[PDB]
Amino acid sequence: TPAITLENPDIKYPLRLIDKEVVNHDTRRFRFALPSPEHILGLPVGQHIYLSARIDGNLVIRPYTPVSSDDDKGFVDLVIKVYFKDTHPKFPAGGKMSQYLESMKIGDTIEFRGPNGLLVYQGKGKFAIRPDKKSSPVIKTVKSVGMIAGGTGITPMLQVIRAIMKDPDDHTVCHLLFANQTEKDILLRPELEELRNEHSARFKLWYTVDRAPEAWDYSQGFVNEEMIRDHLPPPEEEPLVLMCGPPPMIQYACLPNLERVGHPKERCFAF
Ligand SMILES: Cc1cc2nc3c(=O)[nH]c(=O)nc-3n(C[C@H](O)[C@H](O)[C@H](O)COP(=O)(O)OP(=O)(O)OC[C@H]3O[C@@H](n4cnc5c(N)ncnc54)[C@H](O)[C@@H]3O)c2cc1C
Ligand SMILES: NC(=O)c1ccc[n+]([C@@H]2O[C@H](COP(=O)([O-])OP(=O)(O)OC[C@H]3O[C@@H](n4cnc5c(N)ncnc54)[C@H](O)[C@@H]3O)[C@@H](O)[C@H]2O)c1
Repeated sequence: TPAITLENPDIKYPLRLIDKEVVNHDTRRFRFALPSPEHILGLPVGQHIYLSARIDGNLVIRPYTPVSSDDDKGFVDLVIKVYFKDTHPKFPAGGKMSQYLESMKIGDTIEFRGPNGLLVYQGKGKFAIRPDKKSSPVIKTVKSVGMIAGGTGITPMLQVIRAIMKDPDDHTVCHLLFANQTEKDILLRPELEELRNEHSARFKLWYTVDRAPEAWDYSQGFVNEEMIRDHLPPPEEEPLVLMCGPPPMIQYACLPNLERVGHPKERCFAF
């Protein structure tokens, strides 16, 4: 068995940045080396890590959700949106940690800790979900999972999707509804469409964008009732519905429409 990196969630492990790849205009994949090429991160599927640093004199701690897995020896991949300064009128300073990360050079290090999170995917449709941080996991096994992601909210979904597709005996069907501001904002589109091409029986894919291009074959606007009805499994099939995105997407676009369609709160989970 491979050596684990994250052995205690309170210990800080400095990892070195070894690669960075542009995902799109504001998003990148950051690859960090584990302590040896034979190490694994130690990451139950669905959990996240925290990065921390002193930035401009203040402690800054932020969670990020690896898109890699414990099958990936020697590295961890994060997919992170950079919030640039002098860009958005409401946030002229931009984002602290994301800009710090964008400024890192290959070879620089930052401290990781984890893993954390209330959901663990245990394979073959089986989810272990704690009601909160002080309770025991409730083990819920389903035949299908609805996934509603907005922007970088794609990251926990991709962890779960990849874990499922890797196991040919995992027959769980994932239905992803992925919302972004524009077509160019769709993160990891090639990766997602390769998954669709290779696993269409287990992976259903739909997009919505705030603003649609001329020739568009998907949906437009915030997540609405029609998209949930048409692009997630019906409530009669008792799927789990996983959500991840901006808090108002969850509060105003997801929850009320899940209610309208008939997905009970018990079947729903927000990362
Ligand atoms: C459990 C969990 C897991 C997460 N995993 C991921 C992940 O895998 N990948 C990821 O990218 N994020 C993830 N996030 C978000 C992440 O933790 C940070 O909140 C994010 O990176 C911003 O932090 P910051 O320090 O750069 O910005 P902050 O300084 O804390 O805040 C800036 C905020 O103002 C807004 N803002 C600032 N500048 C702009 C701009 N130019 N345009 C638009 N809005 C702007 C944004 O809302 C931004 O969050 C996750 C959040 C949670 C709770
Ligand atoms: N809790 C987690 O595990 C986790 C993991 C990754 C990301 N996230 C969160 O996901 C968000 C990603 O932000 P982003 O900058 O990439 O998103 P974004 O601003 O680019 O918005 C993406 C989509 O979210 C929806 N949305 C945004 N504002 C909305 C509103 N007021 N009402 C209804 N829908 C709205 C839209 O469909 C939009 O296209 C962040 O808030 C981040 O913290 C959470």
